[PDB]
Amino acid sequence: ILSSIWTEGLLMCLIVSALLLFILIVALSWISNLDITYGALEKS
Amino acid sequence: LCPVYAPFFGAIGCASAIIFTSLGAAYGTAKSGVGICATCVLRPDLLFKNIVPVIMAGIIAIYGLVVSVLVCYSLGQKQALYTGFIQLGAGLSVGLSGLAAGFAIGIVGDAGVRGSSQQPRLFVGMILILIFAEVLGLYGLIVALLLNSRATQ
Amino acid sequence: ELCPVYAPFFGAIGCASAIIFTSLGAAYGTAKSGVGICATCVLRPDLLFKNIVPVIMAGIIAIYGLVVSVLVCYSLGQKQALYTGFIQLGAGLSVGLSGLAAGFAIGIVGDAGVRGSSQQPRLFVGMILILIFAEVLGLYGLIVALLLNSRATQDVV
Amino acid sequence: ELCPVYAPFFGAIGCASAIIFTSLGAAYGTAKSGVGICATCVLRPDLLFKNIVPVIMAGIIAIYGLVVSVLVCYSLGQKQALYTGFIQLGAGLSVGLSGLAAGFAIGIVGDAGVRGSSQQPRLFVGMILILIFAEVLGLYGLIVALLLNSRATQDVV
Amino acid sequence: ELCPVYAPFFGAIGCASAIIFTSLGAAYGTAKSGVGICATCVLRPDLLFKNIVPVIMAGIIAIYGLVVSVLVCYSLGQKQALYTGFIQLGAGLSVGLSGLAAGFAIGIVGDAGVRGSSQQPRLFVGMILILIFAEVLGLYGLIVALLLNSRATQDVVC
Amino acid sequence: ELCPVYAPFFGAIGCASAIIFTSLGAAYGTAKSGVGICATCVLRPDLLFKNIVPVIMAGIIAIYGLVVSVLVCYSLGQKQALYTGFIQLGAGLSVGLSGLAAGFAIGIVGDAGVRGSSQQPRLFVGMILILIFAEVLGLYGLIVALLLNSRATQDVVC
Amino acid sequence: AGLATVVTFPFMFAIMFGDMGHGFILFLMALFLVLNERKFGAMHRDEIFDMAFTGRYVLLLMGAFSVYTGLLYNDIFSKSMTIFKSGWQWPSTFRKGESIEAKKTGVYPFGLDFAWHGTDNGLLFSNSYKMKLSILMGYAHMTYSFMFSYINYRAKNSKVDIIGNFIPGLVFMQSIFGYLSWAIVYKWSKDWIKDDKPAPGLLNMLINMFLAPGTIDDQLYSGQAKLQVVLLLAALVCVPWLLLYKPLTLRRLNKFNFGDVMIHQVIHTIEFCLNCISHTASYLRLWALSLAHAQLSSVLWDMTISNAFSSKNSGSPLAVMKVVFLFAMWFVLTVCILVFMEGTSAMLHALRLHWVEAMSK
Amino acid sequence: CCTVLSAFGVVILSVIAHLFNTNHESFVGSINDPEDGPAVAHTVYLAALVYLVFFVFCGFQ
Amino acid sequence: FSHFLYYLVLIVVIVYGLYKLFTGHGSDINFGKFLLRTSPYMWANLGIALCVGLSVVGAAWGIFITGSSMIGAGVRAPRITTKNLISIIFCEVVAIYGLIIAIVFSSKLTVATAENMYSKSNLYTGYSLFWAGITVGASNLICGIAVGITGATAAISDAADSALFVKILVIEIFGSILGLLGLIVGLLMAGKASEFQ
Amino acid sequence: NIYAPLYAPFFGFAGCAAAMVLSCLGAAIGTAKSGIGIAGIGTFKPELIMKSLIPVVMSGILAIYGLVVAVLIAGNLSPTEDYTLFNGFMHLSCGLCVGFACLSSGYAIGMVGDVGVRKYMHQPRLFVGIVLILIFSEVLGLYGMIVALILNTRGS
Amino acid sequence: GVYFNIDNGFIEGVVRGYRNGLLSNNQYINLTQCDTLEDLKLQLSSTDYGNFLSSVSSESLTTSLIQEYASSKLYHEFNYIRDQSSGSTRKFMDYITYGYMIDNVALMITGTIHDRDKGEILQRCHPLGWFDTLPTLSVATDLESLYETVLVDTPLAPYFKNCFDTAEELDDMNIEIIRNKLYKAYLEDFYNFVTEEIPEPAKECMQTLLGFEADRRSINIALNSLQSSDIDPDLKSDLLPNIGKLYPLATFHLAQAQDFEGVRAALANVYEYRGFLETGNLEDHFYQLEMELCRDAFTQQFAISTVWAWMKSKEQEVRNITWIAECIAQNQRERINNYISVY
Repeated sequence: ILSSIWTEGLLMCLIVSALLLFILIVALSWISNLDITYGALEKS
Repeated sequence: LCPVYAPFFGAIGCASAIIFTSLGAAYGTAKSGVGICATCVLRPDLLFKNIVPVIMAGIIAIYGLVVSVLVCYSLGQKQALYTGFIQLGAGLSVGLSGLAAGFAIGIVGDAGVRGSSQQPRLFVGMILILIFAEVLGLYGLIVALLLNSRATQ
Repeated sequence: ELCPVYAPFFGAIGCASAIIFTSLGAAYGTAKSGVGICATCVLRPDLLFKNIVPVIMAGIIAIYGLVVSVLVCYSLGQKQALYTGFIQLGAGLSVGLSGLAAGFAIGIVGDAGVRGSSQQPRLFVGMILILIFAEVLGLYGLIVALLLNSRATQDVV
Repeated sequence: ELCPVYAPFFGAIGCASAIIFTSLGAAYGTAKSGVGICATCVLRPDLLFKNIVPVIMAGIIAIYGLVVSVLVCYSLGQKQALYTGFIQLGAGLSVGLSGLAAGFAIGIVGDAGVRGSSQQPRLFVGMILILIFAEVLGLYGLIVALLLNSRATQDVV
Repeated sequence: ELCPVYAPFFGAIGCASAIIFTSLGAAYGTAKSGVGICATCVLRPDLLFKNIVPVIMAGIIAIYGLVVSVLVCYSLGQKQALYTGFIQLGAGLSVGLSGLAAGFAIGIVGDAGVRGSSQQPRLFVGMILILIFAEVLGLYGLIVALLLNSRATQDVVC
Repeated sequence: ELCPVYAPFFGAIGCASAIIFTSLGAAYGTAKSGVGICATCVLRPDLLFKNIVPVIMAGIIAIYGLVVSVLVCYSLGQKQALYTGFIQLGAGLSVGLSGLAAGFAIGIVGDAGVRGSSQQPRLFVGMILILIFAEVLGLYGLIVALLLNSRATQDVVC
Repeated sequence: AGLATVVTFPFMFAIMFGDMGHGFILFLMALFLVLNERKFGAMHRDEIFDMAFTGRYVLLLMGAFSVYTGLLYNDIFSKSMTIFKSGWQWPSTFRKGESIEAKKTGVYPFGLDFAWHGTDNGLLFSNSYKMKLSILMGYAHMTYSFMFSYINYRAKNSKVDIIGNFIPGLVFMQSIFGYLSWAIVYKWSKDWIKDDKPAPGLLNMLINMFLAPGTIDDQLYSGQAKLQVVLLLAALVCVPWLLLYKPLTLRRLNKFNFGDVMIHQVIHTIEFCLNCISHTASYLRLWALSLAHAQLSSVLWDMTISNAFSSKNSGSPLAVMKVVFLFAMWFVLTVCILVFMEGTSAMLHALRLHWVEAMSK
Repeated sequence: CCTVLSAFGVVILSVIAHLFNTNHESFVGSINDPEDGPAVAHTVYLAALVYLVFFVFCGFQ
Repeated sequence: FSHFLYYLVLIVVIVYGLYKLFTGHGSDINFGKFLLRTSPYMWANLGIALCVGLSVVGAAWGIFITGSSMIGAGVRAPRITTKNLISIIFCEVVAIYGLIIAIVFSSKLTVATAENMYSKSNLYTGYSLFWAGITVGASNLICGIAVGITGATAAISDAADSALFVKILVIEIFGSILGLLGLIVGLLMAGKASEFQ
Repeated sequence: NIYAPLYAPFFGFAGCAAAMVLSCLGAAIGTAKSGIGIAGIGTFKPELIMKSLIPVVMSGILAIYGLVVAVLIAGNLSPTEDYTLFNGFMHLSCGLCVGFACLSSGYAIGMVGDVGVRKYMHQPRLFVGIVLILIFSEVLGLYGMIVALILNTRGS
Repeated sequence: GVYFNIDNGFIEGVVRGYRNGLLSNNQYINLTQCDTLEDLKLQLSSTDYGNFLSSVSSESLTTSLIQEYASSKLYHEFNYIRDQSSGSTRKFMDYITYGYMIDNVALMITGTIHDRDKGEILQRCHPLGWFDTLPTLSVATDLESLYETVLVDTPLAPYFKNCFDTAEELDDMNIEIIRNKLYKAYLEDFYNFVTEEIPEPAKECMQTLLGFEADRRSINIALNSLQSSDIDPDLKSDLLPNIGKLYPLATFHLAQAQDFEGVRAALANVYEYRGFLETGNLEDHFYQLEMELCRDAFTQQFAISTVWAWMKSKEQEVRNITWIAECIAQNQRERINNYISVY
């Protein structure tokens, strides 16, 4: 057996849910860096 | 052969197929909608022809919705790891593809609707660029709908 | 084995995250597009009651989270299957992390739109049209979570 | 069981860490004070051997590590208790991460005092008076590790 | 048990560290002070072989690392005590991560000293004085590592 | 028990590291100095071949890594001792992470040296001397790894 | 190039947009503009409706071919048509809920067969059919538009351009992908079950034709191993010939920049030999978007009106307002997605298949 | 636009009700399909009449 | 804060490895048994999905890099906006590479019998499809970004002078070698891999 | 066989992927960063562009360096033959010592051959020195390919 | 260059398009062959200036109206590029205009000491350096009541850190000191902004373009202090910026430079500024070196320093057109080819 706590199925759920959470953190850091061009909305 | 943790991957694939696709569609709607709102304060008659990038970003989210619905009709309590990881792959494919296609449509769309108000010949240019970025969601949808057909065989 | 003891953990996280991340999305949509209302209704306050539509369409995302949180909450149990917990985790994340995106889009489009609608009054219809495409993202997440939650306890053992 | 095989690991890490972090603190305290000296006496080079006090007081807190990293080194055996390794690690960290703080304080006060003592001649007494409070930090860490190391092999079995 | 199979790992990464972390401090003391020589001797090139003392004192600590790496290398064996591996790791870290500090100090002091010794020539004897204190920080680590390495295989058994 | 099956992993990554980090340092030393060569030989075309000595000086670092990695490669075996893998890992790190240091030092010294040597012709000898003091770090790493690699397979058994 | 476009652009559209229901809707909303072209001509047209009315005859053909091809498929709002006699019969006596196969009686007369509709492995057969359909129609479109280059070089009276570009292009294209398109038809022609022979894989036949020549694991025809070597040599001899004929015979006729001709012919050779592979795999979007249209029209029907069909509460007001609301929700989703925001994508993909895959030969 | 949707609601639902009435195998022939044909045809034909009411009412607009 | 987590995970890995190694149980951190006992369908499906995902995130990356600068450079010179679309096309072909490799890989994805499930061949064809999906998706990612950068420079040098686009299209050709080389290597890696049996 | 376990092709296909991905990463950095400098001088003296395509060609050779070793690792991998863990570790190392070698060589070519091409529009005598520094920065990947070939022939 | 075109894709390609409208050497020779300001207008109408003087019609056309409208379209192009900017780019565009805000402050508070009317001392102000409380600098005389009333809400407020108001209100001698000290603190802050948040290809070629501004301002302060200033070097060293290539060794010798030779021997030790003070027009030497530093900032592609390198080159273009139109209107043609063209 691989382990009793860190079994064959838990340890490859925590790789899938680490890859997906990595893609999520990257995509949320893309959307967090999204700013509005305010000079093209004002009168000045 | 069909363990107890096997519908985790299918449920998280059904999750990610709409999550990453809606993140990409939200970036493609928001960033290209800033360009619509910035463009149409000095030339407002271009408002309903500049609406194409948010429509294409919505088509991306429809492509993700299709995969999420078609994955959640094949989930069961006692499915194999084969079905689970193939639903996971069908989720990841359309997730990364809709995310990439939505980022590309968002970054091309605001630049296109800004160049279209200065030069009128750039409307056909931005449409022909955004059609290449639209079908990348189709390129993930193909792998998602092919891995869906191999779910229970 | 089919119904373990740690199985309500994923169901409780799915009940929590559906309201947590939609409250984050609705909070960003209220916040970013309410700064624009408070900045552009110091000069033209006559259109204060029509700039409120980004805030309302942001607050619909929290109701999308609330419905799925109640429907996951009334399916939790002590001896539920691990399948039920996985489906409730997926339905919680499918509403939460999609309504977070919808709320980001509503906040960005609303702040960019209520600032440009005071200089050009014809941009309001375009703002509403873009915000409908931004709100159907959270609506699609609601559809995915309802189709999961109908599948949650159907043929469970 | 009381004296395992992996017991000299903590003593060797303590003997290294006693001199490693005091060398880092002394390096910071020498580096910033040397930049302050070499930038303050291109105009008044008569204060060259007068302003050497921050470099000396930063070099003393490395001798503070050199004392305890010899007194820990001469109590390292193959068959030593794990209690001895734990105390030698605590002593090495108590000198090291306190002399690192003392070196940070001496390095900031040193160049802040030698860049200003070229203007006011009686800021030198205040600079020494603040650097004494910055160097008793390393002295306190030395006292803590010398009280630890007098107990690492007192009543061990 | 008392001399396990993984016991030469700590001795090998103590032989390696005593030149790695020493040479990447000697490289800082060479580079950061050499950009201060090459930027100063464009106007005072007669001071070229006098301002190069920070580079020499940064090269001395790499020899301090080399001696300890050779003495840890020639005490490695296939069947050695784990105490010997711990002591050699401690000696390697004591040389490397303190010669890194001595190299940082020589690098920061040396370019500040050679850029200032061309405006005032009476700052060279102050640069040497600060730089001896900056350079003895690696000699202290060499003393600690040699006193460790003399204790490595003294009363080892099994 | 003493020559396990996973034992050539450490020798394999030691043979890899002596190319990886050494070519990374040599690439830094060629790139950052070639920026200065191409930036100063715009108005000083005749000094174009005197300024290659930082780039050649950084290429000798990659030659140092090449020699030690080939000499480790010709001692990897299937039924290899774990001591031998530990020694080859130490000898790979000792060349790689010291040639990276020497490459950092040559890359930061050499561009300032070719920028100052176009302005002052007597700074060239000082540049060459500082580059010798910077290359001797990677030479020290090669000395440590050649003295270390010669001890792999001396008294190995089982 | 807009004189072969007049049929091929609506037809390459219809291969991607294949349905008699959506095709009749698009034909009807095009024929509404064709019959009312006098009232709409003397009218101010905004840009979207000017685009839609300038092409009121591209959409009439795009509907008229979509009805034809969705009668070739059995796809009428993603349903089948039991018009002809089937080539498959199902067994009469079988247990409920078990997996059964059908026995082949004959072949279906016109179009695809309707016993593939509610079928587990029907989608595998539709994948094979539509992939090979896209390969053969892309081959036909490319070898039709490649003859126009020969007609151009013949009208310019340039035999140097013919022998330098057309012939080494023709016997490079036809010796690889003409052979693939022939091999698909020849595998369809043989039975492979009555003969008790293994059916060859055509992907790893073209993989092994370039890697391991002469080694045939599953024999597809007699004399395969020695004819594929001849075709491989005929394809490999035209990589130096198309690159070296024209510059070396323009240089010989000067006894003019030889660097501007040799580099241009190297770029032309690299581009053409790249594009012969890169376009026959790019015509598989005719299968991609057709699969997408068929599966979306299936899973919209199954979510909207498959829920409205129930034999309980027959004649009840709730059970008939259920059908009314679900038909309205189905129809607005078909019109909004599967016509306007799906056929526009099929239109643009049949457009880029002309702009790149056809207007570069 | 309600008259177009109502005309398609007449035509499509009338064809669907006729295909349920005649027990066509693309609508009844599966196990997941409804069992009784004319029971579904009776509630689809009334919806066809409802859309015909909408088509006649919006046809005089 | 991310550097704090990078240091914390490193400290936890070092403390766990040294605790597991000092107590004579250091072979319990067993990466080989982890590779032997995880399901090959994870590696296969993950390789297919990351192939078609990371080809598209490079294709879409290059599309916006040489699309936004094409539209910016086309404001004064609108005679580039159709000719220069081949720079969109060269960074778009790296997605069809990953697509036609993902479908060929998914053809090797059948149901293996449970008695021979963690066999030699079934585990081989999980490893091969995993790394041959990675080496195609990452290569098409990097190729799409490189072709997008060298097309964004070409879209501005085209608007500068018309005779420069022909000279800088060659850099896009040398940049688009890379995705085709990844296309070759990912087919050679899963060339001898059989189906799941 | 205890010397040839069934997880050994993991480290061989990892060697394939590390030999291809990092070498084409180095080749792409080397062609993109240098194409920036080549196109930057597109207006100022356009006649020096076709002469300056050498740091693009020498960057593209770094992908051939990874291609050769990726083919030679993938040719030693078969599900029917025995495959030792020694062979898998050796293929991991020979892909890993060519991937970062070509990555560093591509970073060096990209940083040298755009600054050189960008300063070459002022001084036309730079070109010999530019080509020389590109040769010294391109043999960095040749060293790693030599180590990878010797290591492949040793490990099999 | 991998993350540049997210927010700066459209911005660069239009500025790169604006670069192609820079007049080349042949387009300057075709302007020096003109005989009338009307012929120069019609020659500029074939360039990318086309029909910018269309509302003038040959009668009110002077050589200052050309400098007005040619710079006005520069300012409107800068505002169009700034309106499409967001994030760090928009902040970089604001930091460019801060140096014009400083000049408009120092030009507005000299029009009140001389009691010139407020409506005519504002048409001479710079349009890019506009802040909303710029006309309200005509309310007080001393520095403290102009800071604490007006200049606190301005973004020039962190730059009043060393301006010591000794309750002497204002002459013309200390407004130049306040101007130089505000520009000193501004050059410090904008160099730290470029070093901090601007990415690496647009960092090294912007630190040089900004250190050149600091070196030119240091030489101009240390050389204009000979004739119309009698100040101590300890008070003169607060006016010299410390970011440049010239600071740590040469601005010390420029601080105690009491004579012209104290400047010349100080600038003989620096390598790229030696020979400027020997022969020729010094202002032409600085403008030529400015254009040679702006030319090789267009040669790096994915950089936001192309905006700075564009607007300084376009300002030099407006200066060259103004010099030519001044030569062909006053009938002096002995130095008509004194323009500066690196494009």
